[PDB]
Amino acid sequence: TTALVCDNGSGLVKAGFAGDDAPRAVFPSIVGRPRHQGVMVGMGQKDSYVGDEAQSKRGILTLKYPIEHGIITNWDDMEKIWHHTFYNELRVAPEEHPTLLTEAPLNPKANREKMTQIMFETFNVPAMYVAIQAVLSLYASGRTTGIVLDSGDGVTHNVPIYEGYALPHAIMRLDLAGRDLTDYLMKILTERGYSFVTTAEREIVRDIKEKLCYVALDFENEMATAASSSSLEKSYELPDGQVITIGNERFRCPETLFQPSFIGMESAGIHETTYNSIMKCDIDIRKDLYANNVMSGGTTMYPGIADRMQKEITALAPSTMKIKIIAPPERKYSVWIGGSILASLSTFQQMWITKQEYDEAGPSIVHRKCF
Amino acid sequence: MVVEHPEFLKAGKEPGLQIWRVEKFDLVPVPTNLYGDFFTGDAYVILKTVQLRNGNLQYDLHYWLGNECSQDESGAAAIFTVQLDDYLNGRAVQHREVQGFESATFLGYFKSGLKYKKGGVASGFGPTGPFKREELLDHLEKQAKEFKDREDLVPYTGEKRGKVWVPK
Ligand SMILES: Nc1ncnc2c1ncn2[C@@H]1O[C@H](COP(=O)(O)OP(=O)(O)OP(=O)(O)O)[C@@H](O)[C@H]1O
Ligand SMILES: [Ca+2]
Ligand SMILES: [Ca+2]
Ligand SMILES: [Ca+2]
Repeated sequence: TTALVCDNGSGLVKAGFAGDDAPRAVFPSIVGRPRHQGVMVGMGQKDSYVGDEAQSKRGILTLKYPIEHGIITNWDDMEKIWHHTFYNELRVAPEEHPTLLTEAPLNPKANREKMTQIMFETFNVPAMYVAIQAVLSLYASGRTTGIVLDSGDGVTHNVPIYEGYALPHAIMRLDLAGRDLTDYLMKILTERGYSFVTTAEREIVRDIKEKLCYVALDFENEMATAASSSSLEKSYELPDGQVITIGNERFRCPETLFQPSFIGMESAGIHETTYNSIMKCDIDIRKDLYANNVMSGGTTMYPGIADRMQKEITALAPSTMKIKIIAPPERKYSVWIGGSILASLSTFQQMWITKQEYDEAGPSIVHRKCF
Repeated sequence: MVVEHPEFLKAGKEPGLQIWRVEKFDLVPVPTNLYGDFFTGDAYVILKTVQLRNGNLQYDLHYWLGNECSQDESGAAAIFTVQLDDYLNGRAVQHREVQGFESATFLGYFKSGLKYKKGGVASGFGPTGPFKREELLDHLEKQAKEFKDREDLVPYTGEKRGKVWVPK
C-alpha cells in the first residue's frame, strides 16, 4: 500500500508517491478554456484543459488558477486539478491510496473541511491527511525548530516553528511572490524595449527570470556597476534564435522581495517580515529562530538571496545573535519531500484520517486529527 | 493518534538512556553494547530520562545527525522527535545535535566518550540586431499551432465516488 503526496501551490502542483525522493509530476496549477476565435463553437469539443496542455495552448485559452495566494478559492476547478493529477499524471485509482495533501499556513477552517470532504466524497480515498507546507519544509531540513521563509508563485510566508509546531500568532503573510516578479520583469524588459506582454511570450519572461536573475548583496552598488560598465550584462537567446541583452533587470527584479514598493506595494520586504515574525515570538526562543532560518519554495531560488538575507537580518538583530540561513538546493520541492518522509514513517499509520472515521464524524474531524 | 509503535510504548518508562537509529523510515533500537558508537552515515534519536525528586520523570530528546546521513534519515529523526515528545505529553526538551558540534550535555551521556564510525544503513528513499517582435510572435504561434491535444485523458465529470456524509 503506497500513499500519495500532493503539494498544491498557487502556480504548480507537485505530486508523487510517499517514499520517493522527489515528486514524479510537477505541472501548472491551471485550467484553460478556449478563447473565442470568430465562430461560436461547435460542441463535442474539449471545452477544458489542465496543467501542461493548458500551458502549451495558452495562446488560445483563458487560464484560471484555482489557488490564489496559496488558498483554494475555486473549488470546482480545484476538483478538476485533483482529478487530473490522480488519473492523468500519476495514473492511479485514488480509492486505492492514502493521500497526503498540504495546506497554507492559516488556511481557513472551512477550507480544510472542504478539502477533506472532497477527498472522501468525490475521490473515495481510503485515508487522508493535511499538513502545513512550511512545517513539512522544516522537517525536510532535519529540524524541529526554525523560521521558514516559504515563497512560491503566489504567496510568501514567514512561519516560526518551535519543537515541531508553528506559532500561528507570529506567522506573516505577504501577497508578493514569483508571479509578481515575473509581471515586474515583463514590465522592466518592456522599459528596455522588449515588450513580452502577451500570454504567448509569458514563458520567455519566466525563463529569463529563473535563469538570469539574482539578488545583489548591495543593490545600489550593483546599480552603479551596471551603469558604469557592461560587466553584468547577459545575452539571452529567444526561441526563434533572436538574441537579446539584459542588464540591471537581472537584479532589479528580485530586489522587489526586499523593496516591494518597486511594484507599488506598501508592504515591508522579506527581511523585515522575517525580523517582525521573530519579534512576535517569545524572547526565549528567538535565538533558535535566528540560527535556523530555512528557505523554501521556488522564489527563494535566486542566487545570492541567502547571503543577502544573512546580511539584512544581521543588521536588524542584536549583535549577540548567531544568524544562519539554510537554503537547500532542492528547496523547490522541500514541502513535497517533507510530506514524502512524513507519510512513509512507520508511526504515521495511525495519524491518517480513515474513511470510516470520516463516514462517522464528517469533515470536522480534520481539526482534531490534522493539527 | 496515538502512535502505537512498540518502541514508543518502551520510551521513557524508567530513568536511563535510550538510543534508536532511523532505519528505512522506522525507529529501531540500538543494541545497548553499541551505545556511543555512531555511524556518520546515519541519524539517531536519543532519550535521556532522569528521575525528578518530585517523582516525575524529566526528558531530553536529542536527534543526532551524521555528516553523511540522507535527507530521509534526518527528516525522520526530526519527526520522530516531535512525535515522541507529544507521546510524552510535550514534557521533553528537544535538541538538534550535529556531528562535530554536539552539546556538552549530549557528549556527557557517554562516559567513555562518543565515537564516530564511517558507514550506515541505506536510505529509505525508493548579435541579431534590433529586436524584431513580429518575427518572435510568428514563431511562437507556429509552435503553438503544431501542439496536439492529449487523447488519453480520463475526463472529469464531477462524479462523486465516495459516500456523502450526513449529520445525525
Ligand atoms: N530558479 C528560479 N529562480 C527564480 N524563481 C524561480 C526559480 N525556479 C522557480 N521559480 C519560481 O518559483 C515559483 C514556483 O515555486 P513553488 O512551486 O514553490 O510555488 P507554488 O507552491 O506553486 O506557489 P505558492 O507557494 O506561492 O502557492 C514560480 O514563480 C517560478 O517562476
Ligand atoms: Ca507552495
Ligand atoms: Ca544512512
Ligand atoms: Ca517538549
